Amino acid sequence: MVVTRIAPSPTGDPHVGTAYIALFNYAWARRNGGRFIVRIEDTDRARYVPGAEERILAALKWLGLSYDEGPDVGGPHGPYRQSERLPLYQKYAEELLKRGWAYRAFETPEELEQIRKEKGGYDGRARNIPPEEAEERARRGEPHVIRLKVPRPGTTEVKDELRGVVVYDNQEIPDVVLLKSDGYPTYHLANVVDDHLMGVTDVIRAEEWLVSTPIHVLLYRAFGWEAPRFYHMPLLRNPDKTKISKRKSHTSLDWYKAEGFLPEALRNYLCLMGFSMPDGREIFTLEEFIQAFTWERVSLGGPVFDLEKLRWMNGKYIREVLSLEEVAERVKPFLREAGLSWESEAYLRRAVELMRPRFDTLKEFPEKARYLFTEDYPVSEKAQRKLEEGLPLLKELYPRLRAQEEWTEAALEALLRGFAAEKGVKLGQVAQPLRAALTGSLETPGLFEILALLGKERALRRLERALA
Ligand SMILES: Nc1ncnc2c1ncn2[C@@H]1O[C@H](COP(=O)(O)OP(=O)(O)OP(=O)(O)O)[C@@H](O)[C@H]1O
Ligand SMILES: N[C@@H](CCC(=O)O)C(=O)O
Ligand SMILES: [Mg+2]
Repeated sequence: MVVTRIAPSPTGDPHVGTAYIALFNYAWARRNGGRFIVRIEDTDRARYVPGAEERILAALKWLGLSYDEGPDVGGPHGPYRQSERLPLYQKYAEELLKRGWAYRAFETPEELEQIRKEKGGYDGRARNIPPEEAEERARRGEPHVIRLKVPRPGTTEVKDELRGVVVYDNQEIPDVVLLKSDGYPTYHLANVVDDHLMGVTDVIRAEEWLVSTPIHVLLYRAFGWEAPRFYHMPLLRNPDKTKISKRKSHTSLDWYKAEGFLPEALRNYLCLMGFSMPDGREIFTLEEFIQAFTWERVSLGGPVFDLEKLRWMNGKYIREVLSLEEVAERVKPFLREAGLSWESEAYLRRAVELMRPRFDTLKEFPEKARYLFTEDYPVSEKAQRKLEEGLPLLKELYPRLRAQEEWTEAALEALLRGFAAEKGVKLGQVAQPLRAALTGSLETPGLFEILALLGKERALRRLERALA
């Protein structure tokens, strides 16, 4: 049975990289009728932010993913937070000492810097301290760390299921710290101990972890454990091919959610980052992704995460995937956040229908259609000048509009058409100023559709205000 996992180290915001990796772990598990678990690697007591773990779990669920074991759902091999299993790492570190696969090192930071400048890294000199002396110094409270005792000289072979076998000269592998001086584990020790105890059979993670694998293979060998299958996914890249980073761009899943990106669209886009459908389709469901999933179609090149492409897909979901009713429901939270209400469901549905071809994110709806839900809408600098330019035309138009009994799109259109001819100007010279007066914008949907949507009286009210 296949068992995959995600092992996020929460820091602040839920990272899009976590969603990307989670997506493929979830797919590989489901495709094989296996299990997908969540382990929180929260031992970094400097980067701990209350609520960060919860935000990650919520984002995974928001994206439509689900997991089988974890901090909140529980499971047969918990605890699922590394902060709750600190004693395990220490006992396993002690086991390595007993096996001769690890040793205590007492160098101060000043000493390590000197050694690094002389040898290019730590040279394992502490391996020459008599074991019994190292234990006594430890018993006496001397500060130290426990390092992996890499076989010197030697070689370590590592197999990545997508890239193949890599033969490392052990001289490329340092005697990495496994247990820190404060008793906390390093990533290498905790990751191997927990993947083993949780029964992980398939490790799928970002390629930046690839070079850490030989260390993990040595640890599995040291404990006498069977190593799982390793799959390293390409890192998400910026247009310039550099690695996407939270310090350089928007990687927060909460930002995407707040910006009005649909979970189904973001999920669909992440699928396209490390995979392509046989037929080439770009729009598909999570179920279809799983059914068609195969490592044979996972590219190893750097996938470019293009925000503009994401917005395009989001827009395609808004007008071609979801129903009008679904969109109207989803824009509600954004309307309320913008301090806007809607007279009725029928009205809202109509507003969404008119704006649907004009917004790519749910957040843009309240921003571009504010004038449809409140009289307190902003008037752009460009719209104001256009209104001013056509004010005299509108003033002469006001009377005709007030007398207009048939307040429909076709009727109003005919009225402006005749008026424009009467004044010797093109229809647009009258339409633009009117649009500005009724919406405070020059970029809106059908002027005539907007003219009649609000009703005659309310429309005249705004024209009056612009003429006041
Ligand atoms: N470009 C990327 N593609 C895929 N996964 C990534 C990428 N960057 C980070 N990750 C993954 O996202 C998670 C969070 O990593 P991290 O908090 O270091 O964010 P970061 O963007 O790498 O920030 P930093 O530049 O400081 O390293 C980790 O699981 C990491 O492997
Ligand atoms: N906690 C590590 C886990 C890496 C792994 O998949 O082994 C990270 O932040 O992704
Ligand atoms: Mg990073």
